[PDB]
Amino acid sequence: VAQDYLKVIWTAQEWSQDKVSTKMLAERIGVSASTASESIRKLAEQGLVDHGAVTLTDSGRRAALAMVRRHRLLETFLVNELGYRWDEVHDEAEVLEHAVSDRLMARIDAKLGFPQRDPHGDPIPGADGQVPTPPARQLWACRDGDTGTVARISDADPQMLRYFASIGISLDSRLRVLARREFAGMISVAIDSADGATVDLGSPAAQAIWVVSL
Amino acid sequence: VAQDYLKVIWTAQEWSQDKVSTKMLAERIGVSASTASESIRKLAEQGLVDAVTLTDSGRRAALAMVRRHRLLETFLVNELGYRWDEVHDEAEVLEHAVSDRLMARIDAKLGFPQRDPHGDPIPGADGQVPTPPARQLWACRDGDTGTVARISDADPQMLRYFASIGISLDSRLRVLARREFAGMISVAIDSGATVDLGSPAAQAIWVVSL
Ligand SMILES: [Mn+2]
Ligand SMILES: [Mn+2]
Ligand SMILES: [Mn+2]
Ligand SMILES: [Mn+2]
Ligand SMILES: [Mn+2]
Ligand SMILES: [Mn+2]
Repeated sequence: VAQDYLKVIWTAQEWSQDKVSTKMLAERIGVSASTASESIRKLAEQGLVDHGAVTLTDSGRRAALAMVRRHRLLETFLVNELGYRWDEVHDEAEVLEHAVSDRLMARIDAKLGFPQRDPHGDPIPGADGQVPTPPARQLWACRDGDTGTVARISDADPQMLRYFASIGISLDSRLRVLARREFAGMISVAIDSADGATVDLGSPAAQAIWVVSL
Repeated sequence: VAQDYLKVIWTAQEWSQDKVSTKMLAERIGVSASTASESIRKLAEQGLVDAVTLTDSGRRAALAMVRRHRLLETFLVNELGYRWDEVHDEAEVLEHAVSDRLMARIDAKLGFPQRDPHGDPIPGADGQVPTPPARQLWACRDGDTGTVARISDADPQMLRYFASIGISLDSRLRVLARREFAGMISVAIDSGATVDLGSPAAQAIWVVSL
């Protein structure tokens, strides 16, 4: 699916500045690298990408921003109107993104009150194409003593979203790092809650929580 | 394609007994008579269909596609401000990229509806079709009564027209000629105005006596 590639390339560049090899595309889009190379070759001919490493052109940016907007407004609509949880929305909107007309997103956007962020805090690009990215970094990238408000949680693993909800790490929850033990991949944080509990996040969980220091 | 096929065979035999030929699928869906048979063969190679006529496992798959389409048509009008003449072509597209979990929550949010915005019966999850006992208005005689049950959606021009005069599901109609020479029938609507409908218009209005 050609549209999946532009959205994936853009989401990879959203919180990192590395490279998106054709092998990175294949394993996350979900198809063999044999066809991903044959795929990514096509979009470069259409003037959408360029590639070694792959990048977005200007026609690919406005096209990927469109795909991201539909995906993320659909996730939001499934939670706020249809009763999904935040771990059930990504697989649904991953399929619904290629069958929706601009008219439907307009009424979805209008009924949702024009939301700017996901159930995961993922920024929803505007129709004009601005993108409201919050100024955040991963919890694992922080150091001892730092505080912050959870602003965005990755949805690559629905189990991890389930784990976060069970202990009390939601969007807008305030954390402080107590003991970051780089060896061996453990970080202790204090959730600012009513009874004020304390949890021990492993290295992968902390690399999924983006936080805003304020 | 291939779910659009099965859906069309069932919807064709829903209000008539005229049967389906490989070409008539090509004029409804949109393809050549050549490819039309090749798309039919793989539904027949699966045991979903054997003058098309579907089998038990084929009726079940078509009833699920019909249910998805009409639940979408209802969700669009009731939740997202669509008019009944805008939903078909859009719901014609969503029906292939929707999960059964999403349909169930749409179904539950709509209150478990039996009819869609056009009065078309919405099949149950197990294939329990709630067919209403209706006949074409053009088949009535002056002067029977009857509530409108189903209105055809093959043309959004007709639905847009019906809504303009005041014709919509549940409205009671009374026939007062009944003028074939004139190619139209006059009806009283109570809910008291007088409206004249041509033969093609009254042919897209199924009604339930008294
Ligand atoms: Mn997502
Ligand atoms: Mn997708
Ligand atoms: Mn998201
Ligand atoms: Mn329809
Ligand atoms: Mn269809
Ligand atoms: Mn309908």
